[PDB]
Amino acid sequence: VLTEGNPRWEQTHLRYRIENYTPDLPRADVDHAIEKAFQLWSDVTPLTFTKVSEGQADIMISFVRGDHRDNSPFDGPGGNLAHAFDPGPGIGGDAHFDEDERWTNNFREYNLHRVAAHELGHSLGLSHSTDIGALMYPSYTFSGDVQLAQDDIDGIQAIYGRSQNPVQ
Ligand SMILES: CC(C)C[C@H](N[C@H](CCNC(=O)OCc1ccccc1)C(=O)O)C(=O)N[C@@H](Cc1ccccc1)C(=O)NCCN1CCOCC1
Ligand SMILES: [Ca+2]
Ligand SMILES: [Zn+2]
Ligand SMILES: [Zn+2]
Repeated sequence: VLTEGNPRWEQTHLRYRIENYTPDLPRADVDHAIEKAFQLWSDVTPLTFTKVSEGQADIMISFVRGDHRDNSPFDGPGGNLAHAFDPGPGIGGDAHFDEDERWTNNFREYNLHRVAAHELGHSLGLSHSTDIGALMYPSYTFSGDVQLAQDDIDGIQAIYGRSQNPVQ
C-alpha cells in the first residue's frame, strides 16, 4: 500500500540533465540506466522526459558523497544510497546518488538502474509503498528484474493519469 503526499509537476513533458558520472561504470551504462528508469514511469502515464546536455532541465541527477551542500549529507559506503526531492523548482525533482557506494548494472550490490527508478519516482511525487514487492518500497531489493508493481502503477497513475498506448 502506498501513501502519496502532495506536489506534482503541472507539465507532462519534463527535461532532465545528468550533471556528472560515476567512474564505476561506463558513461553509456549510466546514461542507459537513467534512461530506462524514466522509461518505466513513462510506460504507464502520459509523461515524457527528454535528456538535455545543458540549459534548464527539470530533473538534475548527480553523484555526490558526504556533505554536498543541500543540508542532507551522505553517510559513506552503505546505509543511505541516494535521495530525491519532490516536484518543485530549484532542487525540486533532483536526484543525488551516494558516490561512496559502488554503482553496478547487474546483481552485484547497488544496481544503478534499480535505485534510479525508485528515486525518480520520488522526483515525480511518489511516496513509499508498504508492499515488499513494489518498486517504491523503502529499502533496496533486486529480483533480478525492475518492473513497476501494481502499487507503483496505481500511485503514479493517480497523480498523472494513465497511458493510452500499450507497452512494447
Ligand atoms: C529504497 C532505496 C533504493 C533508496 C533509499 N533512499 C532514500 C533514503 C532516505 N535518504 C535520505 O537522504 O532521506 C532524507 C532525504 C530525502 C530526500 C531528500 C533529502 C533527504 C529514499 O528512497 O527514501 C535508501 O537509500 N535506502 C537504504 C536504507 C536507508 C533508509 C533511509 C535512510 C538510510 C538508509 C537502503 O536500502 N540501503 C540498502 C542497505 N540497507 C540498510 C539497512 O536496512 C536494510 C537496507
Ligand atoms: Ca551511503
Ligand atoms: Zn542531496
Ligand atoms: Zn524512497
